Amino acid sequence: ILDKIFYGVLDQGNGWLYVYETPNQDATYDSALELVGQLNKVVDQLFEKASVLY
Amino acid sequence: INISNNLQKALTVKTNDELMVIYISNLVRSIIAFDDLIENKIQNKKIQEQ
Amino acid sequence: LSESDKKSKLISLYLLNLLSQNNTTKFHSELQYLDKHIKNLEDDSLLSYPIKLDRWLMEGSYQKAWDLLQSGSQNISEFDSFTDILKSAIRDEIAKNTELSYDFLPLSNIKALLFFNNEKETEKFALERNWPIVNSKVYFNNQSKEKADYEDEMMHEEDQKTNIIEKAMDYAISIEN
Amino acid sequence: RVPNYEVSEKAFLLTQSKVSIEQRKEAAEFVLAKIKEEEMAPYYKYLCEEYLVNNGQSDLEHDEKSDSLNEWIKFDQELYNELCKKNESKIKELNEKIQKLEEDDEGELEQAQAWINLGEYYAQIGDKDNAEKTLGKSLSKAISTGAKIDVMLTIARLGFFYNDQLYVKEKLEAVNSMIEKGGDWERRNRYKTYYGIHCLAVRNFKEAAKLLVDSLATFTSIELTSYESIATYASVTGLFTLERTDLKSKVIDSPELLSLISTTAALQSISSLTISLYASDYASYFPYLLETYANVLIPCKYLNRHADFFVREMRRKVYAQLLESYKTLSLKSMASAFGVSVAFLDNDLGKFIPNKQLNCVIDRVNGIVETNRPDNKNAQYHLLVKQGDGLLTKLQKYGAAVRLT
Amino acid sequence: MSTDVAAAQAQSKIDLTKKKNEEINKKSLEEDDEFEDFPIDTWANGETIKSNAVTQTNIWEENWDDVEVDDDFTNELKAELDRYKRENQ
Amino acid sequence: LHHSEKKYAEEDQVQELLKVLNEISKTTLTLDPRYIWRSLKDLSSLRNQELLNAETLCFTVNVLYPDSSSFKKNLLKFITSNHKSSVPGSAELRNSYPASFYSVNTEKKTIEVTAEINCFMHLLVQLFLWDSKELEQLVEFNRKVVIPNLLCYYNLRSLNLINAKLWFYIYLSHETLARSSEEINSDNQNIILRSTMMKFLKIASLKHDNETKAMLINLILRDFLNNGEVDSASDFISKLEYPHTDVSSSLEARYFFYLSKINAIQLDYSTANEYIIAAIRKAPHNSKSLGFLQQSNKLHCCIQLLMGDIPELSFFHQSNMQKSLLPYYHLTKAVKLGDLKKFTSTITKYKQLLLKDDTYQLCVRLRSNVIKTGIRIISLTYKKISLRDICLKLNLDSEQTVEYMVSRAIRDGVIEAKINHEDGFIETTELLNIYDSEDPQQVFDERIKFANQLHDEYLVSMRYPEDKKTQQNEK
Amino acid sequence: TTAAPLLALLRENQDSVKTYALESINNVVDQLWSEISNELPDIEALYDDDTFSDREMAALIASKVYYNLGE
Repeated sequence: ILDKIFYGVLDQGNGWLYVYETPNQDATYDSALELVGQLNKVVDQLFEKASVLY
Repeated sequence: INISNNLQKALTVKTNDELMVIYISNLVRSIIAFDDLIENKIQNKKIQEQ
Repeated sequence: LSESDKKSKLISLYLLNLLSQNNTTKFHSELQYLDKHIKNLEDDSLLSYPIKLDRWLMEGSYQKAWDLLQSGSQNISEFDSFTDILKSAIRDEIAKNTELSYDFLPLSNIKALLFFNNEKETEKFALERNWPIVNSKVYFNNQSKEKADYEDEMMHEEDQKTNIIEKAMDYAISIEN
Repeated sequence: RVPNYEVSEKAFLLTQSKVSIEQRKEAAEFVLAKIKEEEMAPYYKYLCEEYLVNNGQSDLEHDEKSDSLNEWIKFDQELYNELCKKNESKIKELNEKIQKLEEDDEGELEQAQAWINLGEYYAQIGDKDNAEKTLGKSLSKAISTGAKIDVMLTIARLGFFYNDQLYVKEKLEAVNSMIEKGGDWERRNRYKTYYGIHCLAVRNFKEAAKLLVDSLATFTSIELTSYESIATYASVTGLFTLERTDLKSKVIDSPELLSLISTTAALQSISSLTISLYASDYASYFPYLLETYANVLIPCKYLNRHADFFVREMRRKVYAQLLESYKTLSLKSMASAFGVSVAFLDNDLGKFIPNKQLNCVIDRVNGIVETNRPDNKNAQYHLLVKQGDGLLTKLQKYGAAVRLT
Repeated sequence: MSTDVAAAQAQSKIDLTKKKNEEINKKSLEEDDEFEDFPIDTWANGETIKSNAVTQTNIWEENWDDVEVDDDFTNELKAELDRYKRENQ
Repeated sequence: LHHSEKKYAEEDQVQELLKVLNEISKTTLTLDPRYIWRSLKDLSSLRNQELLNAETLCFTVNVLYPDSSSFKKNLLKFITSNHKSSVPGSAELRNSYPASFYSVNTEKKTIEVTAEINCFMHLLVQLFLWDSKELEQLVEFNRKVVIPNLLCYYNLRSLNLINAKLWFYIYLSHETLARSSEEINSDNQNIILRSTMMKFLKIASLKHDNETKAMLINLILRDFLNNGEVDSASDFISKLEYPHTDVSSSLEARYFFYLSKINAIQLDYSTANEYIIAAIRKAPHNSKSLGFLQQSNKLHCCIQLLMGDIPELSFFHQSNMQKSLLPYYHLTKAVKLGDLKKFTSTITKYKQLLLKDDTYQLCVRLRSNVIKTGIRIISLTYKKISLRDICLKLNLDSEQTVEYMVSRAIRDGVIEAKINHEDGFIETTELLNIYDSEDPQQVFDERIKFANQLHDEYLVSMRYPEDKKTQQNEK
Repeated sequence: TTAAPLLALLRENQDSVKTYALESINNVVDQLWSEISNELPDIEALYDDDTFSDREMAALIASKVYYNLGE
């Protein structure tokens, strides 16, 4: 499960193995993290411009 | 809706930079404005002479 | 003659009066006014009764409140005129709580919780508080439904709810204005 | 230069009293020996400045403490008289020789080099103030870029000698500016290890982890602590920062660690922990935890600050990987895995859980532990929206400030 | 001094002559800077500003400590005790 | 010598005055007189504080004095007399003007325009009392003379805005005198003060003088926080129409501060929290604002504890305010741990320091919130947990007691759990997967609109000083 | 100080103190304007009745208050 080579989770509350083979991670949502990431960096730099006004 | 949120916010970044830029343009134009007043003193008298 | 023996006595009773409305808004606002006068000059020593009572319901121990109130019927004068209202107030407070806590309670357990000893009184309160005890089991969930519906029922209502279509319309007009 | 990091390292052991009695005592004998030879008498007195009436103090130079387990720190006035004799002598002689080299004229080369020779003596006897001055004159006069890198580093090493982490901090910004201007690789290796050890001393182990892997592959030994020690620093940073997969691939694709096997107690305790962690053995994970504490953190100057921080974080990671592999565990099964009793486990889980970096809950009545940590779309949502509040907030304030002015 | 992140509020504002008096007024409105009353009030100098590593001096990054309890004592008592119980089973 | 120092100072004052007087003679403006006035106010105060006492006397003598000379003189005799600088030609002059209050013109009495002059002599004296820093009688004399004078005539837009800055000093001297001493007769004088404040606002209401309006509102709010008339003040705040687009940022910070204090006492901590963070952002980082910031940041830590939100450890460390915020720090560690035992110690140890900040009234309410936080710890650590277990950890009294603590707490939804009576446990119900639900949608909608509003602020500000520069002769 | 006495007096149903109270409320009107605005419909109640000759006074409170409210 640590390799992630078939995914799944192991339940010792009854003794089953659930085998989940469903897709992971939304690609679209994930690339939105790097885009926000870059906007959060830029605004510190815009604030360097605004030191001119002060 | 979440992509739309990031985008509205991206457009806000861009605009707050355009807000600071024009504000610098005004800070610059201030110097020119000061200098102009002392200068216009000299010009008034000459044009009346002619 | 502006801070008197009499002042201390009358402020105590006033605070019970604000409390028997079951408003914490006025109580603390009035409490603030007192910091500046008597509350540390002649101290709390009779002004302690509404302030300890207020405490025990803010944390949520109703046993403490109940006990304080029971010994406050030892104090026979005019503090007791508010005791009987305020015991009723602990019940009413508890009855909003129990909707969230439980969805099944036995008939003995509803009685225990509201500090009663008479089964006929428990069932009597239930009529008035609008609970349907049918077969000796309360149905808190029935009651929730009616309560939610009424707040929808009065108009406000397109924008109260909000529509999928309507969000996009709002955003659209802002950009093209 | 070279003996200096040995002394500093040994001395550290006397600073604490949480180390073994027999290990501190052998180390104390060593230090006295180099007090005589290398003139380390000023740093002996310095340890007493850092206590004030704290354990490890028994000094006859000033105040003494009888609650200390240290008793080998006890000064003499034989130590003090021997000092003034040696100090006075050495300095008069060596400066005189250096002075004639300045007199003989060649500005760029001869004078600049003469100015370096003072800074080695002052480093040796452990005075930061006099070293800095004399080596400052060297940098001022044009010399090769490598030399400039050497000398800035030399100054930054005196900050680890006294353990003033800030002293290291300031000076190495100057290395990072001159590293590309010099553009030399010989000393590039050294830089990565110095700035590595800086990161090690503070709480930034992510930066350390990337710098210290490089240190293993290629090593320069000048002004840097012994290579067995450098392996021990790498394994610490890897376990703390990286997770199963990255960590695993890293210690199989490092030949250097593997060819060296165990060779000192600290290295052994760290390496043991490693194997157990990615291999999924939890029986033996736990003895190794106890072992690392004793022989790795306490002896090191730069990890003794982190002694407690280290155990805390490491219990979180082990648990994380376990929780990943299971939907549910029973508390008793989870306890037997560790080799700790039933009650023992409940405490440990309950210090991590309200802080919410373990992301599981415990049905006590069912005795199961449930894991409700998201890895779906819900997880991504939590990350993103928190950052997006932060963008709003940053724009709000900087916005308001510019409109008003 | 500073408040919040030091650079985020330090760059934001400066004194202009127009604003200068007006700040002086807000301080006086409060009555005192409130940092020259606190030493008087302790009756020497503090004792619990040294209670924690980050509290002592702000030069280290956060370590999120507030209890300061070494964990090595409790873990050794745990290890040894599970083992004896099992051994004598 | 001494005279020479008053004359060099005086000529600075006269240019700034001369410059305002022309702008207002053309047609009244607000902001352009305002910018000039704000610079001058600072300089005058620094020159009067460091140098002389009769440097104020000089100006008053020089220009027509309606009574100001006599009023200045009374002050100067008590703190060490002055009779110098009374010489003629420093009193037969009426300074230099092109003809607006020139020496020949004012004697000739074709004009007499004491208006603005009256306004500047009042600023000089009002600052001087505050520079002296003496209370008693001196305060009282200052209030009497200046207030009825300004109210006999109807003020112009220019004069009204000046008089807002006079009013401040009046409140501040009077308030410190009252907090220094307990005199029974002062209570009765406070009623007169209250009356004057509200009338000043009503006069200004008619003339639409935006700065005057805002400045007065802050004082009245302060006056309520000092007297305990929180009770009145709930009324006051729902009927304000405070300016934001045409006022100084010092006023806007003060305003935001007051609201959080009043809101917090009425057990609304949600709105309290938003209002204080805004006051902090308006208020700078300098040591000029230092006592303001200390109080604001005390209230913010306490607010987040009243929520059960709790401030981070980051905050106290990155501030260099560690010793001052020490009672709050200990509080924050205490509430978190859920220790009733610790908490009893924290508010007792630090009692006095807290009450001076008047957050003590708020703090007592946490002895309860300490319990609610504590049982929240328990339900996170353990999903399903016996009634008995909880009673053991926090020293609670019965299964029945803890049942009841949790019953109140989950109406407020802190714990976010529900009690099963029939099995005997307390079960939290959170398991997430709320991405599926319509809840995130609601959140994303709010975020966009905070952004659309920021576009509006940007648009109105950006283009407005450009438009001025074009009109202006500069190219 | 407070307008809270004046509210008490209108709420009292002895006529003399109601007459009195119209006079006293208009004395302090532009000071205690917020407080008495909340319980201004009381003041109006007395104006509608035909037992009073102090109708003008009662009207008069409201006009001064209502300005200050903002309408």
